Amino acid sequence: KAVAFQNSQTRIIENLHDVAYKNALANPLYCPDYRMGKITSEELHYFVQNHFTSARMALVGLGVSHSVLKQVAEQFLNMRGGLGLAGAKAKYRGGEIREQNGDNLVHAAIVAESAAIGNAEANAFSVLQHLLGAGPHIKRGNNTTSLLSQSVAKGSHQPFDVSAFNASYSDSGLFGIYTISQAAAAGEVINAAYNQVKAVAQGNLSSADVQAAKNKLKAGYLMSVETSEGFLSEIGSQALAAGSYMPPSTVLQQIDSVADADVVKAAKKFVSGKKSMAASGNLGHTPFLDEL
Amino acid sequence: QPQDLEFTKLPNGLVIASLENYAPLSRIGLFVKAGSRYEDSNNLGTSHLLRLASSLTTKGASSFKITRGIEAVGGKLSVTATRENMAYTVEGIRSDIEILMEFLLNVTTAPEFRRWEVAALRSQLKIDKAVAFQNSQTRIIENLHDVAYKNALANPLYCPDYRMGKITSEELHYFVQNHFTSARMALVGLGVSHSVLKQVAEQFLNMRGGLGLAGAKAKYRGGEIREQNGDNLVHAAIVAESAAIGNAEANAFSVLQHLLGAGPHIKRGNNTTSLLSQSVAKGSHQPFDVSAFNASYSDSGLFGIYTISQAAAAGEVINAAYNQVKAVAQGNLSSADVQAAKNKLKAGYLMSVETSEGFLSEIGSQALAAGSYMPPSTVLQQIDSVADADVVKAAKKFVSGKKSMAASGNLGHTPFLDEL
Amino acid sequence: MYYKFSSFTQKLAGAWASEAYTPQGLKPVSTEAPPIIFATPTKLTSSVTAYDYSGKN
Amino acid sequence: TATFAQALQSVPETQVSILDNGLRVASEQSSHATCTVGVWIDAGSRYETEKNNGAGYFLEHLAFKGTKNRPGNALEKEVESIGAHLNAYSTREHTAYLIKALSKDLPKVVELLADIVQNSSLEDSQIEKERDVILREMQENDASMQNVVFDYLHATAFQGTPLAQAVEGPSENVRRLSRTDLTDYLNRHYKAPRMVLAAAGGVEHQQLLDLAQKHLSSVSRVYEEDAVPGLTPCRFTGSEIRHRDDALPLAHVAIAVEGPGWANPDNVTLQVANAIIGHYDCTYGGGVHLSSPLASVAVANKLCQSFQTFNISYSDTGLLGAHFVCDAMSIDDMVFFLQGQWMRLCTSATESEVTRGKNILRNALVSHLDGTTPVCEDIGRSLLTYGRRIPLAEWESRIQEVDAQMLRDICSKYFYDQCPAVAGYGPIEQLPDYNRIRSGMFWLRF
Amino acid sequence: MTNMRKTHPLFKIINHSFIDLPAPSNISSWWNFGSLLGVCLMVQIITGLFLAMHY
Amino acid sequence: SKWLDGFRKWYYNAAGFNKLGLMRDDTLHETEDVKEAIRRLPEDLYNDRMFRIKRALDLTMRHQILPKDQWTKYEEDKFYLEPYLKEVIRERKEREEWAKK
Amino acid sequence: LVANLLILTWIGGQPVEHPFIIIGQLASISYFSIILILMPISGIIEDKMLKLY
Amino acid sequence: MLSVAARSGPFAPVLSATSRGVAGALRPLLQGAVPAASEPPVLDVKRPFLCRESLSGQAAARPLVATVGLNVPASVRF
Repeated sequence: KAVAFQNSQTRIIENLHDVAYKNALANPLYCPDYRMGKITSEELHYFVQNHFTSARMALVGLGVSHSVLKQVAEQFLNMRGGLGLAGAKAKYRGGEIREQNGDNLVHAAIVAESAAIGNAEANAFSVLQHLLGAGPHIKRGNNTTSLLSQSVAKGSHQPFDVSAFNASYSDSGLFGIYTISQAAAAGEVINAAYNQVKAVAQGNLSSADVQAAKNKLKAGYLMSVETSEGFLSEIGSQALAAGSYMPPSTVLQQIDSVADADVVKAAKKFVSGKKSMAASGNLGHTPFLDEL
Repeated sequence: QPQDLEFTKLPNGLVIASLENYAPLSRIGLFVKAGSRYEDSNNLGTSHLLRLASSLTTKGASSFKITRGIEAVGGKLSVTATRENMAYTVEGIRSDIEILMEFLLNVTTAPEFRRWEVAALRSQLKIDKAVAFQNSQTRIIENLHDVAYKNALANPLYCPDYRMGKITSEELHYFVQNHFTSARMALVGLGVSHSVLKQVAEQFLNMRGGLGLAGAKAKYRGGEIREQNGDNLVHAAIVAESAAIGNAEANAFSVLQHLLGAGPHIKRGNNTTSLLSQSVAKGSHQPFDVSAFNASYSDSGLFGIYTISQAAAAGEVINAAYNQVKAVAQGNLSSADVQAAKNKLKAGYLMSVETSEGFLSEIGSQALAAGSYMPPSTVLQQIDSVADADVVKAAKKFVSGKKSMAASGNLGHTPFLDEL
Repeated sequence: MYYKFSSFTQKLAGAWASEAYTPQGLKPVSTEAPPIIFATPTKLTSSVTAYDYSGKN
Repeated sequence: TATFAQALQSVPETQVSILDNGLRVASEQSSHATCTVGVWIDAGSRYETEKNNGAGYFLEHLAFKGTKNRPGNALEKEVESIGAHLNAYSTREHTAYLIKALSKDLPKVVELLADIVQNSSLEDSQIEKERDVILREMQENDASMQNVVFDYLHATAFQGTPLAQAVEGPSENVRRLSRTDLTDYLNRHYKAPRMVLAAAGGVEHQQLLDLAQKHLSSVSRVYEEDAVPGLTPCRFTGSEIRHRDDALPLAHVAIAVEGPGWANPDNVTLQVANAIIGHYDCTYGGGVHLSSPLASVAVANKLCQSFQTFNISYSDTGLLGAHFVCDAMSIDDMVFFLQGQWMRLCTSATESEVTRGKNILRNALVSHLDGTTPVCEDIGRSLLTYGRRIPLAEWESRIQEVDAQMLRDICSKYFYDQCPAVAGYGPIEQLPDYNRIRSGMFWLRF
Repeated sequence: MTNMRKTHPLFKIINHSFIDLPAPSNISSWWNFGSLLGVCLMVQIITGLFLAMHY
Repeated sequence: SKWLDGFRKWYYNAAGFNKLGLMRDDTLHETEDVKEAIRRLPEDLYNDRMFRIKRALDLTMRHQILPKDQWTKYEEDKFYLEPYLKEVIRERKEREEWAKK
Repeated sequence: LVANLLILTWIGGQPVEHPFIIIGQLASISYFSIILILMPISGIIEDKMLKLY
Repeated sequence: MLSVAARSGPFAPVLSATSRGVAGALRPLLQGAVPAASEPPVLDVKRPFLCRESLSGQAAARPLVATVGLNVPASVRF
């Protein structure tokens, strides 16, 4: 947990998930501080016997015949309860948590609820995320095609990085802005990114820019399946999500089947929705939710 | 016989108060408007280390000389830090007084703040913060103050963990130069003559005469914090914005918190004459502790309910207390209950000034905020001039405003602010 | 909430609201705690004489 | 502009009357608007016959739960109709019920005091309710280690005598006592000539005496068997109890010798000796330059967490010693330093530390009597132990002739070459044996 | 696996006194006379043994 | 006077700690007062002092000295340990005076 | 002082006559004066010339 | 009724902090002492971000993934 919390982005996104959800998604990936020293083997046995059921598993294989998978699948996995526990439906909470740790840089993540996985608007949110900036393409570049980075570069004169953060889950989702900036200049960066998204929300965009975002999304999706690790990861994710393998060409034509009206609708949904903010750094000048 | 408390406003803004009890030992306090309210995020935790630097070296009196002299005369030197103001206090027997005051005045006047000394006792501030945070009510109160206010009153009484080792002498020097000025200082002497401390303050309190740095203007935001602590007991404070020090609505809120229950009056009692305690006792059948918490400052106040309950029975306790204060806010109360609340408040005020140290704290705060002390009789007649309609209006103001929640423990069944 | 009998010199010192006027805890019942005793098992018995030095009988 | 002794003599002395019942009524008037009125009864765990070992404690928990004229919680409604706090405590030799209130509701306070001390209605469901309450409370009190070591030191110091037994008693005495035992205890030990009605604050003696005549008359005035109960001198024996429990984070060790008693004046001298050693806590902002040598050694060597010194006096007996909490790896070293300090008080007590301890004791005696409640408590236990209220001027007069050679004579009489009683709890695996402590009680060549 | 030189009950004395003992780098030859004194004492006793066991 | 100053500068040059690059306050014998004089130094003076001692030991080990351009001349041998040592001596003296009475 | 001990060895070799008696007296008093008084006064002079005190 | 310790009944020593520089004659009730606090493990020095070019890519865009290997170091995917 200490090694995973050496980075600060993990702490920001876990505080953000603790803010945004009432239950069943506010639980962190890593152990809480009080939990270390009180986890017994009875809890692990309960977790395995009521969550590792046979109808919640996908056995995937690369470089191996299907009969061997059938033999292994019936010879080891064929004794289970069958369904296990259901869940708690992941109620949305909203709000903000700001912590003061005195770093040289200020992190701020401001999200709202988005479409879940399997919806037709999840692709619209992905297209909006690639339109607003979803990582660099050039080492030591300026990222001119991203609108948020260009708006803040028009605004500030200090080092920064602004991107759009999206996360699709089973029954809910999150979409918003991630900004890392200076201490005293955090408010201008946050306000400039929010006014850029607001100006997007009433439809100030071009179809060529949407086409560029679609091409970036298709290139990133095709590059995610290059290695065998990512290919097996997305095959297992699709097999656990819908229980049916879907070829990448259908995914590419599903990506191309979104319009800019859906992107404007997704931006308006983010603008008009309730917010969830996680902040860290020297927050003497970082704004609040009612100040945005 | 003990004479009247007599005051003096010096031309450099110094406030002087003195009374002659002809006591065997006297106490001398110095009250400065230099709390943790007057910091920003750049120099957080300055007030904690300045609070613990009461026995460091000064120009004219070293740490060894101060410690050995006060321990040889048997006197006591301490400091009480509120979020708004700080109070240095010395006490000792008659045959020594002036030299003890001299030591206290050195602690206020010229601390050079050597670097190796603060490097020595930053570990002491870590130890003191651990000792104070050993219990849960302090943690709940500082988390509630952090969430409720956005600026200038969210600063805790204790240095945060990231600053431990990052306070230098420059920030302490800036804090003393900007907030320890004579226009924000009151010298109070209980049991010692007026003329002696008056000429001492004439000859020695001539360092800074300005108003200093002020104008923080703390603002309110509300919100909610939940801390998964893991213990069986669940602590939950639900407050809202209330009137500041300097209004009759503050007296109405104090009457309201004494009506709703302001702590135990009985050793191992059941609190029959409290509405919140009656409501939770009607609801549940497990041990609890529900009280009304009021903390009013010179700019804003926080008023609400504070409950301690079990892990699985937090929600019914919170809902019962909120329904009880909602029933109060609809005017459903009797005048005998209001008279009992007024009697409890008057008895609590009169017993708060029983000891010399509480009375000295009261008259030092009255010398700071108002400039002169008024007798307790007009305080009781001010309390008795509070209408029950003002109590209903205060409860209606509490229920119709946005809320600040601070909860800690096993929070599986603790309701959110939206669920209320 | 004002005074509690403590301080090893048998004195009424100052305590808190939950310390002086609620000496009991907020626990539900007596949990599975380590047990207590205050009883020395030495079984020491002292017999005093208390005799008279006079009467010559 | 008066001096010390001209300011102690300006204190209003108390005034005491004695009724026909033997009820001794004492009052002190000040210039305050509030008052503290209480009843002190000479009935503690010293008088229990090892079969009703928690009877006074059960009665103290049952005193506020209902009386005959005010049955039930409506009782406390009346004392919450005036905003009056009420407290109670029970020691091994005393039982006190006191009310803090204003000066304008004194007859209600005296009436409720009489109704508490002589008309306590003991319900049958309240027996099991208070049984569960005191089981929870004794578990909660034994969750704090200082009281556990305190009761261990009493159990191992006065063993075989009725003073070693705890106030709450064992679990069997909690479970098996009924209403008949409490009735017998209140009939035998709540008699009239063992009660002090002490008032401190804005009250006068004539109105309090009239109220005591009206409400508190005819408490017992009887022995019911012509069998007068008394007190036997309880012997102090040297022993050592070690409650080894290595999962605890800190270790508490209390080492004591036999104190003289209440009526012996050299306690004052011994208090000066304790004022030489004093007390230390980890939150103390002194630093390295503390005056007391043991605390300075504890800070400089990073030994201690906290320590205190105690001089407890009961009827012709007591416990005088020290109690320290620290980690395990310090323990025995600190014992060495502690014993060394005591030997200094027998061998090399100078004149500056005697003056400093005298000033500390003057501040301790005057600073405690602030307000009404500690003054009333001092009045009650002074009339119960000394037989009179010792004025503060007499306290200063007794302090005045204490100098170095009588201090080292008294400390050699009480500390040197004695068998102490040691109690320990926690990681006490480095606590030395009784031979090392007994050998540290003396020196080879003085 | 453990280090033999730092865990042996007899060899930690000889390496703490002889092998990994930190000494100043700029020591001249004069300090070496002290070591010479030690071995001089030893050979004296050796000759002393030869001055008694045959004589 | 002037001749006393000249013989003082000549004695400073003939002392020989300027050949090793040492300053004057580096050569003080580390007693207890000197030890808490060093302990109260700031970090840069302490680091320069430790480097000067290590360079002096390195030059003494090979029986060599610095070149004459790198020697510590008289004007730059400032007294940095002097206020710390004098206040440590003063506080030790007043502690002894307190313990005497 | 070292050369004074060398002179003292040479004097202790030679028998008791003139002027080896007075060389012995002068060498012994020079030895005791160097060890007792001359070296601390020399150190005081050295510390005074170094602007130390 | 100023001096909010006298105004707030039960929460009087919680809103205010009392520190003693010189120990008085009376020892305080509830002395208290820290236990052995657990120490955090030692880590390396974090990589600083002093230029805008090295800050690119340091803002998260996709949810967290934690990977634990047997002979592979534990990785965090932003």
